[PDB]
Amino acid sequence: GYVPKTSLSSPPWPEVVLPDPVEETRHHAEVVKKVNEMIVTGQYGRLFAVVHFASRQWKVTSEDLILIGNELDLACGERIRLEKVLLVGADNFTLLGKPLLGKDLVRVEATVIEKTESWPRIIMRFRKRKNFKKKRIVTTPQTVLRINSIEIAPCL
Amino acid sequence: TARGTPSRFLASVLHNGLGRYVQQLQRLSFSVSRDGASSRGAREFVEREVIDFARRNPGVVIYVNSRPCCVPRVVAEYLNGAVREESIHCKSVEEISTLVQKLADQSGLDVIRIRKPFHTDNPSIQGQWHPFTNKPTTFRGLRPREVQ
Amino acid sequence: KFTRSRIPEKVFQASPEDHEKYGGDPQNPHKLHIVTRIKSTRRRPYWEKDIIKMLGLEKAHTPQVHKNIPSVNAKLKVVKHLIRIKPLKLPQGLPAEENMSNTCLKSTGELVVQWHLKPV
Amino acid sequence: GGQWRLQQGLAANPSGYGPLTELPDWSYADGRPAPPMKGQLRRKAERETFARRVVLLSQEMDAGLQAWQLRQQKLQEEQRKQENA
Amino acid sequence: SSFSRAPQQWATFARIWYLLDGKMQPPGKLAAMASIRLQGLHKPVYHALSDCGDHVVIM
Amino acid sequence: LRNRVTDRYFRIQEVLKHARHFRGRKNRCYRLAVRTVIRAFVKCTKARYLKKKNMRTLWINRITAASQEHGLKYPALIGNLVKCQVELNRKVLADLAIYEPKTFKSLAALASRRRHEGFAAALGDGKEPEGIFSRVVQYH
Amino acid sequence: RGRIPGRQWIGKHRRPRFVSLRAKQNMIRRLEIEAENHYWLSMPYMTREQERGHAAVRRREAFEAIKAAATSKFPPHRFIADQLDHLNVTKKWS
Repeated sequence: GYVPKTSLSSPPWPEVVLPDPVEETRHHAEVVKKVNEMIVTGQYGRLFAVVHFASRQWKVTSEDLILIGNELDLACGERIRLEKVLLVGADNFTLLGKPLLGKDLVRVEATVIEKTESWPRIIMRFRKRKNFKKKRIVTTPQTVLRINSIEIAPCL
Repeated sequence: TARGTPSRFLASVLHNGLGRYVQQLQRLSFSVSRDGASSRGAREFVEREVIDFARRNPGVVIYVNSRPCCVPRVVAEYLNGAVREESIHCKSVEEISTLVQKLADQSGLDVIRIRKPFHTDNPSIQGQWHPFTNKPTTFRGLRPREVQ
Repeated sequence: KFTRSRIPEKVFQASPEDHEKYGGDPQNPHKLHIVTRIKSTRRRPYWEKDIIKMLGLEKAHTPQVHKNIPSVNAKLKVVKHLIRIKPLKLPQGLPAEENMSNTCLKSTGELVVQWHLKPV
Repeated sequence: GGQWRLQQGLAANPSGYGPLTELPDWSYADGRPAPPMKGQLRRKAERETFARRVVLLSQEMDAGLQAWQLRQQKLQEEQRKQENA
Repeated sequence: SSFSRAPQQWATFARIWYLLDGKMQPPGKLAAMASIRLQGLHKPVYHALSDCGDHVVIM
Repeated sequence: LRNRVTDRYFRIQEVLKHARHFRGRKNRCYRLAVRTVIRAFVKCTKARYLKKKNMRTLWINRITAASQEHGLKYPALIGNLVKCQVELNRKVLADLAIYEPKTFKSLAALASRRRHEGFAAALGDGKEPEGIFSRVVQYH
Repeated sequence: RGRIPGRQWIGKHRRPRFVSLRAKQNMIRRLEIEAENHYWLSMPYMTREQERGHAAVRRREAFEAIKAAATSKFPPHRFIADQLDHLNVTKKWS
């Protein structure tokens, strides 16, 4: 089952040889340990998180504002722990869940600043030659969250 | 529409969420009529649900004028300087209360289009993309078709 | 003239090969069907439109549970080209009064009762 | 997207069922749980209804079968007894 | 990143010059790449309104 | 005349307010304005659907661009991420590509690894370890 | 030059459409699905004489509810209180 060197004997692509799983595992463990150490030391500087709120995914940091188009039914100034941090990253290392990270690992805090209505949004139907002409004005309710803090723990 | 309406960006006056959530509402000014169906709901509110509201939020300082007004208004003055002035004309008590609550909750800024539902002071933590990220350095800083 | 098509009964008979290919057994046949509307009624004959509505298959990709019986199967045969059918197979026991709340159809048609969102 | 995601039993689309959506999105900073999400409740209700329907289907068929069996038994009884005397 | 704002912005944008040698190549197989470069579709910053296109030298 | 309209100006103004910034008589003459304004409104309603599509296309373009800088194609990347159970949406991925490039690079690498694993699996029809970055977290 | 008769797609002469790979694939998947469906249909539970009456009480009940609904349907209750309240349009304080 041999073929001499031609354009279609071997693949166009290069052959990758993936490493031994035991060694690989060890390497992974080592990497994890390093990360843990870093976390312990406070060697990081500012984190970010891709959090899941209201079916949307948001890359978020301490001090930023996020506008969610609906009522949360919270008084303003109340503090919230956002679950579903499916990415948490920084300079020098990042952590992604499968898909969500655990609650022990990370937590994101958010203060509700304001609850509002959107500017009036105009719905309006029309059809040619057929006396069909509708017009509905709407104001979708909104909330403004200020993400205060991303705490990250040495659980790894 | 968005082309007609003046636009805006998302912000929060004086960084409310960072330190302390500050009630942006300063004053509610209630123009009411003693006589007139225009302001029955308003009257009711004044009687029963206004005091409670006041108690709930002491940063707000309510005024009630009773000024033979043909159409009652509630003037909401905010911390930035903006004045949201809205009518109370022939509204039910509950509705009025809701309106008041809404006024209390919201910030001083204009109710216009917002452009992005987010706003970071410091977006990049690793580094913003220049074209020379994900580009390898060559020896002696050389470039295509050079001498030495 | 386009007409309401009647299918020969040899079409609906599973061979050993067929059995091998799919999961089902000829003895102990599954009790219930998960019937899902995968194709629009629009552009099909009105009787087919009727049939779908009778089965309650109004929202596409939203599934219904029908008895597997000759009566129900005759309707299903009429709109077989509009629907995807799979056996409701319950790995755990079928929902008792304590476990009425926690369930989950999933893919692979299995009902479940022990539904905790935490991993193994 | 993911048709791979049907091979593992995780829905076609990840928004429908699983821990990315059925899990609660937020909680209080004090460590108290949020009230039930509005859509989630609806979903739960739907699920319950489905379950009930399934149960009904399971029972009724069984009952019918039992009835049939009983009828058969009765018929059998009628036979042999009739034949005697 | 560090950086002051304007300089950072400049860095992010700025038209780079690229080179292509022909010689035995098909035109249009060159042009696909070249066109892309011209448009600025090779940048994750791309928009039709931003004007992020780069320079393409072909020899 | 018993009752004729006193308030008609205001109705006229309502439409002309929305027509102020149009070119030519469309902004002055009520008849012409009305047709234009209605058309604009219609466009606005339609445009909501268009906007969403456009944004997603833009994000895909950006991600493609980013992926090519690491020697990967968009579809490969997305598929591998899906396989991994990393379910970052395309807005977010585009953001990552722009603002957090090392993370993007890492993601790309992961995707590549996944692809490689898949390829490996394809050779030997069945068994043994399935590979390290493959496998799936089972929820019950 | 490259022109066809009136309305591309109908009549005697029309623009030739050709079958793509994608289309074929789509067709094939559908066919596969249908095969599976057919197979599923193939194995009934009861065989008909064992589902003669299982429905009937439930069905009757269902019918009956509907009937009741149809029947229990005439003018609503009118009361004094609402009328009295209508006088509150002149509640004038002191």
